[PDB]
Formats: sequence, C-alpha cells, structure tokens
Amino acid sequence: GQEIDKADSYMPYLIDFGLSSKSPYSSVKNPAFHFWGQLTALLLRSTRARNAR
RNA sequence: UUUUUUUUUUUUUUUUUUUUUUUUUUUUUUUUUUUUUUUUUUUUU
Repeated sequence: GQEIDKADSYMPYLIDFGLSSKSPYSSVKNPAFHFWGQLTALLLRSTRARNAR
C-alpha cells in the first residue's frame, strides 16, 4: 500500500515533498541489507558496487 | 748509510660517573585526529 511500483506516484519524492522525514527505503535504515547486497553484487563483477560505502 | 709497529712510556688506561634519580609516564581529565539533519557510487538520463 505504498505505491513504490506504481508509474507516477508521490512515493519517489517522499523526502522533498515533506511526506516523510525518516525514509524506510534509505540505506542508513537498511545497513545490513545494503551491505550483503552490494557485496554479492561486487563478487558478481559490478562496477557500481565497487565504491559503495 | 740507513731503519725497516704512519708504536711508545711518566703515572694511566668504560669518548664511566655517583648528589639523588632514572618510561624523551603523568591520568584533574578523557581518550574512534567518529558523530548524527536527512543521507551514504568524487552515478546519471
């Protein structure tokens, strides 16, 4: 019920439209996931994931 | 012609000092040369 897959939604602008002030979708709030994700990606020859914090 | 220690004397003989010391240790603290507001490819459509 968060319209995150919907074509033209407000969701992508939750921060700047001031709908939210603490994003659930952020990587700060998703630290473990962000890691494991980028790590696997890197082993799989990603260049994007190379410089991920 | 020599002489054949780039040896030498008079004792001597730590580029040893004793006065006590002896972390080029002080800490009252307090110790990521971390820090928060999201964020977190020196990503772009």
